[PDB]
Parts: sequence; structure tokens; C-alpha cells
Amino acid sequence: VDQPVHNYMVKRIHKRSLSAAFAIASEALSLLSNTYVDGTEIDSSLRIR
Amino acid sequence: VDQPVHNYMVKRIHKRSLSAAFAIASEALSLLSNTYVDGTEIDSSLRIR
Repeated sequence: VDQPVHNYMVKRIHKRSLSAAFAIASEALSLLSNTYVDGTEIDSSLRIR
Repeated sequence: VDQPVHNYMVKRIHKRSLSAAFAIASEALSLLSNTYVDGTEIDSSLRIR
């Protein structure tokens, strides 16, 4: 003669990640920091680029 | 970690041309130039041709 059974199961999380890159050239930093700006319309176009 | 890429391409135009020829005979040219018209019907038909 049999008896009803119960089961108890436990699972756990597995962790992962995602990464992506993003580059900036030196001239871009120089134009952004305004360290070597001359205040003329020629470099405004470069900054906007 | 990968960083995105931009591509720049430049293509140049190539030149060709098309020609065709077209002649008129001396008889017809003289008729058309109205140099030797005699003011008679017999040459009006030839000029029209």
C-alpha cells in the first residue's frame, strides 16, 4: 500500500553580464574641453562635427 | 570588447559618348540652298523630295 508523496525543489540564479565599447579620439577631447579654442567660426564647425 | 566602425567610400565617374552620322548629297544640297531655282514647278517637286 502506497502513500502520497511531496517534492521540494530549489534552484538558484546564474549571473552574467554585457559590455560594449565607445571610443573618442584625442582631437575630439581637445575640441570638447575648449582648452585650445580660438573663438572663430572655423573651429565651431569642427566641434559640431 | 568591440567598438563600432564607420566606413567611407569614394567612387569616380566614368565618361563615354554617343555619335551618329547624317549626310545630304550635293544634288539635294544645291536644291536646298536655292541657288539655281528657275521658278518653275518642276524644281519645286525636286526640292520637296
